[PDB]
Amino acid sequence: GWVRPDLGELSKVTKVKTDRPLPENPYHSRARPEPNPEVEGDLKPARHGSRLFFWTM
Amino acid sequence: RWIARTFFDAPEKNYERTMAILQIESEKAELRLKELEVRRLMRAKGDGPWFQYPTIDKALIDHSPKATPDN
Repeated sequence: GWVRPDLGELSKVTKVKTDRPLPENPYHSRARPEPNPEVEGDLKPARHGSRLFFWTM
Repeated sequence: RWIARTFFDAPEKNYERTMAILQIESEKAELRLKELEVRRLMRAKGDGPWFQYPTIDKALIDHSPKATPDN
């Protein structure tokens, strides 16, 4: 027997079952950066202006 | 009577006016010392919004399945 597969032998990415559970957190898989809080909330005009050596509004 | 009433303003008006200017520039000075404190602290902590130097973006890492051998 053994019909020859020819040009259709491969590619066609194969689907396969395995009993072993997939590895989680593969390789090192360290802790997260603890990201920085994003800016939120309605903001109104600034207070009294440039605040500089002078120049109010 | 004539001079005072037509040409001048009561010690009331001037007085409380100075109360207001002292409000204004008071809280300004305070909040200036605040921002110097903040920006002073930010270079050390790097927490908040002001000082951010962008790293390389994770958007493109190409998570795709690759040539199998490893990595």
